[PDB]
Amino acid sequence: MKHTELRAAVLDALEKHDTGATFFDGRPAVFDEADFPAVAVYLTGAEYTGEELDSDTWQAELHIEVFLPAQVPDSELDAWMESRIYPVMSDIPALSDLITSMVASGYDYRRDDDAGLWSSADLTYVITYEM
Amino acid sequence: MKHTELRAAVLDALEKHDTGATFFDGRPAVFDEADFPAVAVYLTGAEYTGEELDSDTWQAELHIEVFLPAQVPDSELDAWMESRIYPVMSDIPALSDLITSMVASGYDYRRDDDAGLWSSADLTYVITYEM
Amino acid sequence: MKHTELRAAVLDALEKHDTGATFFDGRPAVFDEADFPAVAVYLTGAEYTGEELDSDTWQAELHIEVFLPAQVPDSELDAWMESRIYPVMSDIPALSDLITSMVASGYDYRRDDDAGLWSSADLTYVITYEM
Amino acid sequence: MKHTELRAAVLDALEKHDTGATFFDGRPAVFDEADFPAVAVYLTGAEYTGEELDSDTWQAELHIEVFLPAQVPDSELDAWMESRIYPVMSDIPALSDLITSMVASGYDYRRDDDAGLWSSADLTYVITYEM
Amino acid sequence: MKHTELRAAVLDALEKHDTGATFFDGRPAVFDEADFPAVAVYLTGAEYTGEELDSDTWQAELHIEVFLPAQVPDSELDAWMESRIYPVMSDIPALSDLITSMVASGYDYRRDDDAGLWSSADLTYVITYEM
Amino acid sequence: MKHTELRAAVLDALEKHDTGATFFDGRPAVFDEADFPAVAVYLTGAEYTGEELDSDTWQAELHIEVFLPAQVPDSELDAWMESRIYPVMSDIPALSDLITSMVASGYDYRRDDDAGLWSSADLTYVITYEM
Amino acid sequence: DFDNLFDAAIARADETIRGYMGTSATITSGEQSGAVIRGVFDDPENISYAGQGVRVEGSSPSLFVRTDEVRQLRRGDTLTIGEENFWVDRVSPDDGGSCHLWLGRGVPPAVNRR
Amino acid sequence: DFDNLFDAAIARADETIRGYMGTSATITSGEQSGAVIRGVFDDPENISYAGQGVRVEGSSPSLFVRTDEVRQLRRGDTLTIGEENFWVDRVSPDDGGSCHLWLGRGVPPAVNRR
Amino acid sequence: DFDNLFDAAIARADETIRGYMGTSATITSGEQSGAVIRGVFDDPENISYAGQGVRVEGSSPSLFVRTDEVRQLRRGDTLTIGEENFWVDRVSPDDGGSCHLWLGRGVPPAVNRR
Amino acid sequence: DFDNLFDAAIARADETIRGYMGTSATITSGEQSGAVIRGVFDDPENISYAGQGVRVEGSSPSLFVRTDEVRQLRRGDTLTIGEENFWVDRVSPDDGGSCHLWLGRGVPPAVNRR
Amino acid sequence: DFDNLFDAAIARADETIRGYMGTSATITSGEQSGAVIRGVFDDPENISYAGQGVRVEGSSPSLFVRTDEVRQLRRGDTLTIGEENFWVDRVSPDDGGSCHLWLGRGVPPAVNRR
Amino acid sequence: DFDNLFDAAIARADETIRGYMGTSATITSGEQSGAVIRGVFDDPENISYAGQGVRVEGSSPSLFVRTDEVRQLRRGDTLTIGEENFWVDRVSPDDGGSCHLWLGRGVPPAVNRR
Repeated sequence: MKHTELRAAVLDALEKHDTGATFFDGRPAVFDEADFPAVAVYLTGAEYTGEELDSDTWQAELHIEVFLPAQVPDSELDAWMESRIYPVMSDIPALSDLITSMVASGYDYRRDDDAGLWSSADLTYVITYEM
Repeated sequence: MKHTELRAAVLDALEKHDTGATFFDGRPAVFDEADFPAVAVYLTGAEYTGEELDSDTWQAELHIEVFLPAQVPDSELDAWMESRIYPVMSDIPALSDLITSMVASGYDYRRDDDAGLWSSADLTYVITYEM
Repeated sequence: MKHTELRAAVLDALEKHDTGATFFDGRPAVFDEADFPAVAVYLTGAEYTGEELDSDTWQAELHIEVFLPAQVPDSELDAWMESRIYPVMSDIPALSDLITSMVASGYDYRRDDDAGLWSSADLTYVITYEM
Repeated sequence: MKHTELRAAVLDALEKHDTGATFFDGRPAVFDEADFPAVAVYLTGAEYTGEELDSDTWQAELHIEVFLPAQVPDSELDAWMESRIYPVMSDIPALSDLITSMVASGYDYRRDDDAGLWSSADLTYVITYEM
Repeated sequence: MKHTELRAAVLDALEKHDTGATFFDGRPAVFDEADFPAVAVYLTGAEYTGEELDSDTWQAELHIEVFLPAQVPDSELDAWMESRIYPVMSDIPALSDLITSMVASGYDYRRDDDAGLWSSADLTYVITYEM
Repeated sequence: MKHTELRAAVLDALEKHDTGATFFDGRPAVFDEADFPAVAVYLTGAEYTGEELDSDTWQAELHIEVFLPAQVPDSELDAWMESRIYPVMSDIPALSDLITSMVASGYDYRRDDDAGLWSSADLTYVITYEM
Repeated sequence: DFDNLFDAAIARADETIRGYMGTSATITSGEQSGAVIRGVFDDPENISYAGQGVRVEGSSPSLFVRTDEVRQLRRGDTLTIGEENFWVDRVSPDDGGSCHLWLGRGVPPAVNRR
Repeated sequence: DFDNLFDAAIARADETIRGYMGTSATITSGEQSGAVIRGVFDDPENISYAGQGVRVEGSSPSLFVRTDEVRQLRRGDTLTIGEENFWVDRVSPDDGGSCHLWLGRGVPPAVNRR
Repeated sequence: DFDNLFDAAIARADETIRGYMGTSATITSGEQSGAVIRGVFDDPENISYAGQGVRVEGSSPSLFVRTDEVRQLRRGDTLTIGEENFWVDRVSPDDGGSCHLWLGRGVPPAVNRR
Repeated sequence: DFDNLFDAAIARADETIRGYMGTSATITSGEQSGAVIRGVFDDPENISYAGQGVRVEGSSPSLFVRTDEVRQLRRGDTLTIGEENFWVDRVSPDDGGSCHLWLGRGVPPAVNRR
Repeated sequence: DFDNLFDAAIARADETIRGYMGTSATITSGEQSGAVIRGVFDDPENISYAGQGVRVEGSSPSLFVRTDEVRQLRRGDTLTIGEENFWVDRVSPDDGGSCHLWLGRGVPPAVNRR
Repeated sequence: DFDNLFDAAIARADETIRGYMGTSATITSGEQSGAVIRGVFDDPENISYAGQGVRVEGSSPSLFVRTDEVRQLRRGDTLTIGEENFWVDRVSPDDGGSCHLWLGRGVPPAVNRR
């Protein structure tokens, strides 16, 4: 779908700033101890919310996650989310060209319990697109 | 009964395009290291949604699964689904004659986690028909 | 009591046409590889939705289960469940005598996950009857 | 108290009918393979629905259980329940005076899936009472 | 917090009548087969629903749990609760003044399925208090 | 986000109160029997409660966990809640300027079940803010 | 007869162990009907609690007898372990020289076949 | 005695271990009434937490009695172990020469048969 | 035959154990059509319950024949073991000198490929 | 003294092992008040994870002293081993000649009796 | 070289097992490009049902070669074992003298680096 | 030295296994600052999958060092394994003669305590 070029555009808009994180696109990930704290984005949903008899007007949700090793304090995750992701993605004209409406949905934390090999902060947005 | 009839119809509709994926029908499937990326089709639901005092007019859920090996990136999945799956059911006269109404419901992803043998993508559509 | 009478009547209504499967009545089943693909009928529910101050007018849910070998394709399952049982069960005068209202509920498929000992299909039918 | 006398009265109502089954009261039960198919009664719920200010009118639930040999077909359970308990539970003057109102709610089955040493047939009554 | 003194007052009130049980306060309990059938009181909930634009007006839930050895019959459980706690707590002046309103919620039972070294009966009440 | 700054501000406001328990910030914790009963604080939620087309008006939840040795009676937990945290936070200018509206939501207890290592008490607030 | 040079040995082992342990019993009704066969009976213990507690402590009678003598047994078959009476509820597939007979107590519950 | 050639040896062995192991106990009430049986008394420890911490730690005594003389021991009658009295709850099926006796503590709680 | 010093030994072990254990099996259908393969047959038991009681007790037979002759077999093919007929549902990859053959029973179920 | 011919031996074994590998423990408070015993201290480790993650690190020290002196100890009292001070939380039932002692650390948390 | 007096022994052990077991395979692509390395390839079974029946029966190839030549192996590069073709997908950490290599089949799925 | 008769043998065994097994790790930073110790290092492999595929395959280094040389080691300070550097994430309690040092890679993440 457009999700290919949508992911390409959003990752390009992310990488325009200073680097410092791997930008693995989509799902495969596979980190190991070489590509530490990084960002990965993917899509879910894709239902048939019609809401108008002119186009399908499908909708889905994007999940972008920041992964940091071990048990780093949550302040680092807060700062990284607020500096590297939140403002830069706030206004991307290309995405507005590809989709109709972009709206933030959620932003949560999680971390592994057995040996705690990772600690991720997830951000999910809601997207309305036509296909 | 139209389940086998509609399954054969959609199977031939997919087959009439380019090939490259196996076309398992029904349920048992069984892939092994010979029947990699492939497609299957089946039905779920089968309720008693009468909705009119003329006939039973049942409705159910058509599930179309596409299976890929292990950790292929999701972008390839999107490209394959759009190039092969989504447009073909845009307009099929066999679908029009066989059932009453057809409507999409969702498009989702999943993958094998333990040992990661497989990855699957599901097209779920709502089909209303009078058998 | 009616449940024994209802089960006897429905099993007789099954046995009127050509055979081809065992007609295990009741519930306990116990099959082994000697009474293979077969059909049983059992009951659940037994609520007290009165709906009128003249009699209890209880309601129940009859499950007609049918078992087939391991992982046989759903084609023969559809044929059996739409031709062997569904047409003949559409009109049974004895049950109509013994039943106040007879309304279909649903129909489902399932397969044995572990080792695939069987493949089963269930006709679930809601019944309103007075004892 | 109220529960004790209710259980005593229902046990008396069962015992005045033709016997043949143990009348274990209370929760502990404990059977072994000598007190086979047998009946027991107990009470749960005990909440504080009001329905007025003058009287507190607590409501509770009456579980009635009967145990039969393992994989005995449901016909025996149906005959037993609808011939020895449900007709008896139609009217008991002692329960009529002891409680405010009695109503019928449910009637279900269960059995020991593993091991398989018993089959349980249960009825669920709803009782409103004042203490 | 007034929870500690509330528990002290209610335990004094239930100690006003004859003893015959231990009077554990709060959670830790530790019963053992030397402090034979006992009773404990504790609180849960404690949320910030105001329902009056003048103060916090918190609401909590009070658990009174009485512990009996292993597999005692429920009839003596009912006799215990209907003689030792339920009547005695029906009206206490100190408890009436300490809180705003008191309403009964429920009364239930629990037991240890495996091993079976205890049998508990729980009285659950809703308390509206102001701090 | 401002979560780090707000958390630091509320942490300093709490630390203004008399010491005696450690004031770990965030969530990684890692205590060991050297820094026993103490407190930690962090944030959850961070949703997109707009409520008006003028500012983000985000909402989140503030978690405060106070940890006590093993199986201390809950009276001490109540004393710590009403002597260290809940009253002292009733009016702090820093949060008043940093956030718009704060509401208390929950106050509960939970201790380690196996081996009874600790006992945590949770205080959850709902906070509205901007970015 | 046995084309493995191991099946005869294991059959001899099975007959020896059956003669050296578990005594014999007899069959009541069934195709075999009056018949006395020597096996190895055991009664493992099993516990279930059903509801809150309904403990139904009981046994799982097994016989583990030679397969040839127990053909055409079906499931409605009964028998008696001397004074004690049983009824075969299940027959395990042969392991090569033996089969397990799983039995319940008392009269088998109905038939409920047709 | 019995056509076992193995259960007789089992009986001799378990009689020897009962003689060389465990203690004798006096039975109170029941059809046996005053009687003394030698058995191997043990008491594993088992705990339950109920809520988060409600530790109700206890023990589950067993005796490994022999059916030959512990026939019809029922459940209601109590059992004295040395200078302390327990009460029978479960009697396991015979392994061929003996079985397991399970004990509660104190007095059995009521009867509740009716 | 390979840079192993071990695979030759394990292959000799496999042929010896196939000569000492298991039986001959006559394949039916397939590209081999009628052919004789020596395999170590076993028939363990596996039971499912499905609903409340739907005990469907059966078997999970395996043959476990040498790898070299198992090629070009697929799944729709069947086979006969003396008097009884089977059909291969699975074939394991070679572990070094052989591979297991997991069998169904009777006629293979349909095709259902397109 | 012991009607077992085995209790004496196991008591001898426990005494010998406590002598040859145990250590002195100084009980404090309680009816025994200041007294010295010999026990086999161990400190197995355990970890709990509260919430999304909380690495609360601790251990479950045990002593396993003989029951004869451990009698009348209850739970409120504390214990001092060498330079380390503990407090008894639970006493396992006698195995015949001894029992485990479970220890907390520092001061027992209140009493919370009535 | 090895500052343990034992790592030399473990290196001798690993070279001995690799010489007396397993096979040699030629690395394909990658920075090593054309080279030959000897390991001990094994391959157990793995089954996944996905849906009701979607069984995808496959294999889990592992190699377990020494650590010296496995360096700068990365992940995307392939590997041919004898006549078959595979590709590395995971490398275990060094156990002292070696590490396990997990091999997928066919072509690695894309790269998806950025 | 200590009233054990057994911990002396334990300490001698620990010293011998340190000498014959493991490497010399030098510490940096912390109150110990620079110091050299002998310990047996191991690094088991652990993998987490989190979401759809988030394989974060890593290692769990342990050192098993004597407590006497690592008294008041704290947690914030780092450690170096020869050419490689780590940081102590946790320390196990002593089992009688030593404990286990569990290590993380890279730099410790902040402090986050006030």
